[PDB]
Amino acid sequence: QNNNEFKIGNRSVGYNHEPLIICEIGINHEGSLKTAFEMVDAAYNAGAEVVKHQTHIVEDEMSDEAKQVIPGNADVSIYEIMERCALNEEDEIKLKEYVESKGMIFISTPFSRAAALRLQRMDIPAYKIGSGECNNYPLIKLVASFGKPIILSTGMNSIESIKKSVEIIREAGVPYALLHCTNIYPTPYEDVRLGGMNDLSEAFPDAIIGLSDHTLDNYACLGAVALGGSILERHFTDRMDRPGPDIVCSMNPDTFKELKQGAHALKLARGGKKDTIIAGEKPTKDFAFASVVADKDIKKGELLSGDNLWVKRPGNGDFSVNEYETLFGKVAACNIRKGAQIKKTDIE
Amino acid sequence: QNNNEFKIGNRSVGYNHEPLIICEIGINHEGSLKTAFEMVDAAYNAGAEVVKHQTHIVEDEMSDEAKQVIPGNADVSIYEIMERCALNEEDEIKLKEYVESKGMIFISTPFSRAAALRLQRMDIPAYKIGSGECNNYPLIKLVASFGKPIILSTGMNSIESIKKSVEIIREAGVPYALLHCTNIYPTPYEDVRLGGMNDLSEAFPDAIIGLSDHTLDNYACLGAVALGGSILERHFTDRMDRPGPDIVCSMNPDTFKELKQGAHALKLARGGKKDTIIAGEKPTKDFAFASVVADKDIKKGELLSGDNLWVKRPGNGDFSVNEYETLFGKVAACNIRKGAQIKKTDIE
Ligand SMILES: CC(=O)N[C@@H]([C@@H](O)[C@H](O)[C@H](O)CO)[C@@H](O)C/C(=N\O)C(=O)O
Ligand SMILES: CC(=O)N[C@@H]([C@@H](O)[C@H](O)[C@H](O)CO)[C@@H](O)C/C(=N\O)C(=O)O
Repeated sequence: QNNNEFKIGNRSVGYNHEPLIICEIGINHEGSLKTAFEMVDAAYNAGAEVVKHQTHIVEDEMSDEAKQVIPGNADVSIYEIMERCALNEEDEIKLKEYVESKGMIFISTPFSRAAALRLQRMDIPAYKIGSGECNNYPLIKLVASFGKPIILSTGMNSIESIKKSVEIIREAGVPYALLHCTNIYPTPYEDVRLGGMNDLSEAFPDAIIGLSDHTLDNYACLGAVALGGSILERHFTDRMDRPGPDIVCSMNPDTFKELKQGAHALKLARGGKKDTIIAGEKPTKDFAFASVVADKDIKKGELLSGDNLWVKRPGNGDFSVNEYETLFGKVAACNIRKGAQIKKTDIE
Repeated sequence: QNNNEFKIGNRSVGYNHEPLIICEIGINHEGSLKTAFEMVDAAYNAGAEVVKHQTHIVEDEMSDEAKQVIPGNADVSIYEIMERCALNEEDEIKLKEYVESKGMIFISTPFSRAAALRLQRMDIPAYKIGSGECNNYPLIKLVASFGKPIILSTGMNSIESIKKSVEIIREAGVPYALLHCTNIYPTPYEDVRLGGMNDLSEAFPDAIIGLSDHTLDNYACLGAVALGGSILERHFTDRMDRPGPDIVCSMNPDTFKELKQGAHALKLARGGKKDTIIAGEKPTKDFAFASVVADKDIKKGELLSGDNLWVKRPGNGDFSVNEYETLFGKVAACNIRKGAQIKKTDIE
């Protein structure tokens, strides 16, 4: 498919690498550092490599108008949700320390210029840009100036609109990933459009490609791996009974493990070429391919035809089924027994 | 991807249709009609649509040489295995009746001219050609002359060698499917090469494409569906404790159900285009996209710049983040409050 790659800290990502699953804790902690640690514990214990946060600074993120608009997966204003769920700077730094104390990589999504500057102070190794900000070219400009790789979600945006984001990113000189995304919580299977991934890699041949997902299970992400996806993002919770607008579409430890196992299998199985000769098939070819045999007794001096020849397993005959018709007209050099393989010495 | 389609009895197959899972009972019954019925029962009860048999007539299938060659997944000769497992004509007809008495479609793979003629007498609705016979052009010629659709496995064969089979098939005028296949029992993930499927559809634009699989689980088949596969073939047993060389890589009722559910999800999610506008995302765009706001108090008559402007959620401002730079140089038509959205009436 391609050889694009970059590193997130010590983790290589790309088509030739192991798919990377991002455990998006997001606002799932509902503003409680204690709940956030219980979720980081759950991710570590499940074998997680990366925990992603969301960095919400409500005042720099939203004008007063946001106190009057309700998201699709809630019944109160987006401002109220973020005020309730937002971790302040001190707590978020505690979160990063904790994630790295568990040997995992901490990254986050900034929703504001100020959140972007807070993450730079923390020196995070890579930046996620959510689909809501994929057309926020001033924010992308700022983040790209930090000099770290960017993982850009591309939901709600056209290839044309994404080109503008990618130009900014290329200008800064940082490697980037494009995640295909549908921003409905949860997302119906029929809206996922995994082909969107090929559209993206075709439009932007230097991007690492993956999927951010909000369906109820792992199937979309597994198909993304089969298609060449290198990064998989789902929401993550320690248990499904938690409250929160994103919980519904989250992995838990069990389904994270399933996805990790499925992704590993599909990383190995995907790609390659039809014509590749697999040494392991050799014993099968030898017994299963057919060879040319006499279909009747043939007297010395008789002509071989489609009437006294046929083809039978196994494949070790002097003449393969591929040469069947080349024996028509040959002269029987001796008596040929019905059912015997045609030998080179059976014809003049 | 494409609109190729044909019918197997009353079942449409093709990219625009529900993926079809073929429950390959094969030689799993070990020659016992009783065991074969217990497996047909298990398939029906799991929701199976198709049961595939193998039609073995040892004498027309193999010359005496087959009594000296051992398959990869056994330790006795291929002739011994088939002698032990082969159902005679009377029993195989009982098998077909039974499968159809359960409302399922019966098809089979012939390994010989005589088996092909036996299946024509039974008037089966479609023919499977196993990879061992994909280069048996005389057998393909015979089967194609029956006038039913053909599902051709293509393991162990090059695109070039398959062209010869497909030419024969086109000549007869029957629609066909090509199943990508690796004939190692079981098959390692790393040998599956799901890309082989795209190679096939590219070489043969009129073929229905699918996967015949011999890995230990469902992941290969799920990736095949994400790639556009229309037919999925695995071996099938009622329970994993049975004896037989193909049991190891078979579905049972539980894993058949998982694959059926995964295939349905991936049929809905696959394909499509990145730029498609999903009505369900509309509430997210409205709250998540940014609008241009004042970044400081701006006095009437002052110029708007990148220094007194910024962008914040939500998206209902007079000026979107896409028009941010078009406001530079505009003249403040009144005093503008820090944090207020820029209104059309705020500029001269
Ligand atoms: C549109 C948006 O901002 N959606 C984020 C989500 O948590 C929502 O805030 C909750 O649904 C609020 O109800 C998240 O999906 C964005 C993202 N990538 O798309 C990232 O966090 O990188
Ligand atoms: C090479 C071959 O003949 N393989 C068949 C398999 O059952 C073997 O007989 C057992 O492994 C014997 O040990 C089967 O895979 C072929 C097929 N499509 O490939 C079909 O039946 O249509």
